[PDB]
Amino acid sequence: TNLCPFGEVFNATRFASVYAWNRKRISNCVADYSVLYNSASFSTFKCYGVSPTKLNDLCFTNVYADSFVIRGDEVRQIAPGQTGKIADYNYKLPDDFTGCVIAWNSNNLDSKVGGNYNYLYRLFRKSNLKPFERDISTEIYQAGSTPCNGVEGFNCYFPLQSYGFQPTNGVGYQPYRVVVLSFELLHAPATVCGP
Amino acid sequence: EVQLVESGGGLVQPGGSLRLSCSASGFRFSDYWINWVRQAPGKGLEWVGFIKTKADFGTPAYAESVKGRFSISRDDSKNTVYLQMNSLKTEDTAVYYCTRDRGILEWLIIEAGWFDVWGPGVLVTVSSASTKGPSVFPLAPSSKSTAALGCLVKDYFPEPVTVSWNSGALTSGVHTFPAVLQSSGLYSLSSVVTVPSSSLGTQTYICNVNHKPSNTKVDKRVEPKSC
Amino acid sequence: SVLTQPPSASGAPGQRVTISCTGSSSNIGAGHYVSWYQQLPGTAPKLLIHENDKRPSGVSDRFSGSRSGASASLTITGLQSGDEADYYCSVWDRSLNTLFGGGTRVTVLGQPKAAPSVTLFPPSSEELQANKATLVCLISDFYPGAVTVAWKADSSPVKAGVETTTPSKQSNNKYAASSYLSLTPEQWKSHRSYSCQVTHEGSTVEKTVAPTEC
Ligand SMILES: *[C@@H]1O[C@H](CO)[C@@H](O[C@@H]2O[C@H](CO)[C@@H](O[C@@H]3O[C@H](CO)[C@@H](O)[C@H](O)[C@@H]3O)[C@H](O)[C@H]2NC(C)=O)[C@H](O)[C@H]1NC(C)=O
Repeated sequence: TNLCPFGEVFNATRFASVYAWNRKRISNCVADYSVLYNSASFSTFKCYGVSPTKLNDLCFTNVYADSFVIRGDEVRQIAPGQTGKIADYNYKLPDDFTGCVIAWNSNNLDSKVGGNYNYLYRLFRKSNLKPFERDISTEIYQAGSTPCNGVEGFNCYFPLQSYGFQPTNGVGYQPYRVVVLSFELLHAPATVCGP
Repeated sequence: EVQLVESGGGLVQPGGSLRLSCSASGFRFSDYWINWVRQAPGKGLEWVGFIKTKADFGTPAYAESVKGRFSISRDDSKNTVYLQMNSLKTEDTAVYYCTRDRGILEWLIIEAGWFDVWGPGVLVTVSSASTKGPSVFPLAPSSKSTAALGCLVKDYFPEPVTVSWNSGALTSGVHTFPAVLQSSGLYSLSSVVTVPSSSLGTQTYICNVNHKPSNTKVDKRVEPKSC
Repeated sequence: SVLTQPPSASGAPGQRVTISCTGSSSNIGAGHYVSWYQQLPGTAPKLLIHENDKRPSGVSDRFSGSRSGASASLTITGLQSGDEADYYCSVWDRSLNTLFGGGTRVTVLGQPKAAPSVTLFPPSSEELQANKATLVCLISDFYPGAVTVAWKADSSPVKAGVETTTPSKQSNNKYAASSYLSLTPEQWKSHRSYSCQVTHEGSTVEKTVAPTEC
């Protein structure tokens, strides 16, 4: 019983970087997605694999909230079957994803004069990420034929890069907060249902 | 040839209802947001409303001047967006356009978007007008010195109406302005002639309005009035 | 919020013309990519600029766009007689959703600019006896054909009952139009005067009448 605690995920003071995206398990509560939709003015609210009309009537074993911060024009990469730096090295969704992606502009919170360098993203990687994979490795990336031996030289790049979010920029470069809800339905008592 | 075509317009009575339909041709109609934008005769473009896709959580949003009176729905099986108009007012007379929102397709954020495909547009006229005679009032001059005489023809129907001065004797200086379209559906216009000040005491000036469609003839003098 | 646009923008054949769109910090000062559209006489609008900078394929490269702070600029180089149309700018706002500009009428100058000659009339006593009152402002002899109208009772603006016509070509290639502000006799007697103010090419011509002009 009792409403699902979405507050600590969406209203949270701090959000993680895209390469270290945060995950939260939600269960044993009733989810009212109309209240969540009308709780604020979101920029994107798109549900994949499930009809939004039939949302307050379903039941699932669990739900998982993945929260992070990206830039505007990268929001297109948070979707099944998308490519790009974020969709390959930071956060990956399966082709058969079932859930809902929500995103909203956060320039008033994640933009500082001179840029915000606290937010990073992975730039180089040897292989793509599997769906729902989280990589926090900081090993030196080998670019050339010479071995790196964990020394920051040339052809030996650090795999993470700063965003530098700045307020006066256009909305394409402005920081956006992204929360992805994934629905898990197993042979188990469904602990999340509509009203 | 990617197309959007609107249909179902015409003349509606004040307070009536009408449904406009916009049909697509040649693209994935279920993947685009659809916008209705209207334009009053001789005015700018006003956004009326928009509707999202099936997989988007939300409801259509409308303009504050039409909120609670206009409804926007869609049928994907027939590729048609419907705009229903109820309790129509005379202020709604305009050309309506149906368009699609790209940029929302590519960037998926409300802050970025544009309209790339537009329909020809459909005219909607809300009026209860009928053949009616005009009202003619003379316009006497002030001390604004020559002087400007005039006469006003208000609330007439239909177009057009002809006005002369001194039964066609006076033509030098006569200027007749184009008619105005009022929200009531009736028209109005004014005619002005510049005449010498010294001749005002001897020569008489009369404006003659002949509304043929109503068997109307009105001849009125321009008399400087006082208190 | 209706983003403010100049009523006209003129230029000799071959000039560089600029159109400005001014918005609030809520729409153009917050990024919110601006779009520029073109409407020829009698046709539907056509997209010209999107994301403040990008040109769709097929659109001529003589059209450029820029954004500075809370304003946007559309620049047309190599002015042509075929570019004479109306231009609009559209932006999204967090509260008022999609907004369009007031529209700019581009004219290619074939004659030097001319100022309007405005004549104002008072409500006639006959109409007053008919429990009606009309003001009637006449604008004429202005080129190019794009003006803005404003009405004042005493010194405060009036907006209820305003009818503004369109500029029609005169016999000598200049333009004329009219505006009508009807009002009740009680409103006429409750104000010491009424003024008609018309703005043309950044300069205002105004006239005033009074109910005490016996
Ligand atoms: C994130 O936090 C904000 C506030 O910090 C939450 O806004 C809250 O929204 C609820 C919606 O039910 C408001 O409840 C009602 O609001 C009216 C005023 O609008 C009030 O008169 C009622 O007594 C009732 O409280 C609540 O007031 C509002 N918070 C505040 C401080 O007014 C928002 O819902 C949170 N987001 C999520 C996803 O939970």
